[PDB]
Amino acid sequence: GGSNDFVYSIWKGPVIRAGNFALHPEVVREEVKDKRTLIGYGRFFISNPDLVDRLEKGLPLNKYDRDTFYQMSAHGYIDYPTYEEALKLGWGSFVKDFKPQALGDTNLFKPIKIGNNELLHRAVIPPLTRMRALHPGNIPNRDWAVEYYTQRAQRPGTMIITEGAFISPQAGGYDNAPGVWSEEQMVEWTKIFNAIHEKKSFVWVQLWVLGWAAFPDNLARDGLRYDSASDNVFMDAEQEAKAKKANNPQHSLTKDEIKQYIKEYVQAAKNSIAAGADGVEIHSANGYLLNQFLDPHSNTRTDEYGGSIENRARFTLEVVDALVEAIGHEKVGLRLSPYGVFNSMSGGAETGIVAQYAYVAGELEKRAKAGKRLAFVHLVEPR
Ligand SMILES: Cc1cc2nc3c(=O)[nH]c(=O)nc-3n(C[C@H](O)[C@H](O)[C@H](O)COP(=O)(O)O)c2cc1C
Repeated sequence: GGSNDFVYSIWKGPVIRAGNFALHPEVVREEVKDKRTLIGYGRFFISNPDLVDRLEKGLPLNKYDRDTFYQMSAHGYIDYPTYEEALKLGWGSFVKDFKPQALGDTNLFKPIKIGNNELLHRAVIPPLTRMRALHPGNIPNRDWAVEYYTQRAQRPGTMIITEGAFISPQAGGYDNAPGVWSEEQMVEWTKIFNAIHEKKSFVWVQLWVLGWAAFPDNLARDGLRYDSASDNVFMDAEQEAKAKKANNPQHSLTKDEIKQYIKEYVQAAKNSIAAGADGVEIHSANGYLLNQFLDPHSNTRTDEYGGSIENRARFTLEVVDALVEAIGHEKVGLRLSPYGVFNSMSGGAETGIVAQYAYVAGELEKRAKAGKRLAFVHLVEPR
């Protein structure tokens, strides 16, 4: 329990903050007074393709339908209306008791350069897993994905971060999330990136590795390991049961296996940039594999990759450095969730949690002062 504000005392570059901001313009108005703060809006970008217009002008917001967040359907994906469309449908309904503020007069609508991209405003689409990829193959949805991203790219100069995308088969384990390792995948991503660019917006691929959050039975079917930092602490009882039934026990990664993941991160980043992406974001949050190394609950290792703040941060920072070298610091961002407890991370109950994340922020600032500043740090807010 606590605040992410500590990061601003350490890292001096752009910071994207996400969590419960759409219904709190009064909070946003204060936050964007800081000249390097951007705001990610998740659930309300799902439900409002023209969210940026509505934020600028202080318009009512479309309610979101959580039941279709992960359903294999166009409904709840590409059929939420723009405000003028909604008025034609007689919707004038919208979110209840919400008092909108026109935020057009604030830094939210001031231009900012992120990486190589000239953003025209600071409302960012954060990564949103929608589970509409095709199985087998983890292929971006050929029916609706281009339309979905095109709708949400509609305001010129919008930064879009894609839903988490698996860097390899071993990195995955959900059948209906997309990957970025194969040619059939990249054929569809190219179409998505083209459409976003045709709308004068920008796109960054979130690179995803599941670790203990993967489904051990899916991995077992595909001849893959069930991976984490350690082999003596498990995500939850269901996952423990699944691993036992699939005869696929959680496996503590060897140093060579870590190296192989780094190789796959580099290849996935290269694939993304080749297909037209503006950059990549490393998912080191929400209790996935990198987070499993950062967190002392999940990381009980006694080698170079656990047992101290520096050791726990080593995998995340190795991935950062490998990507910076491969594609350039201006095309790399990093996502963190210091207070998260999702997927059995520790959050603020771990007294050393701020130190762990302060260390990572400090190492990023150190690299920046030496000439290699990441495009951004993206923080999950405990809101
Ligand atoms: C349906 C859904 C899918 C999400 N998928 C991802 C994801 O793939 N990667 C990630 O880092 N965060 C993901 N998040 C977290 C969001 O990026 C973001 O932090 C959150 O939506 C912000 O809170 P808000 O919905 O109140 O704006 C997801 C959130 C939701 C609701």
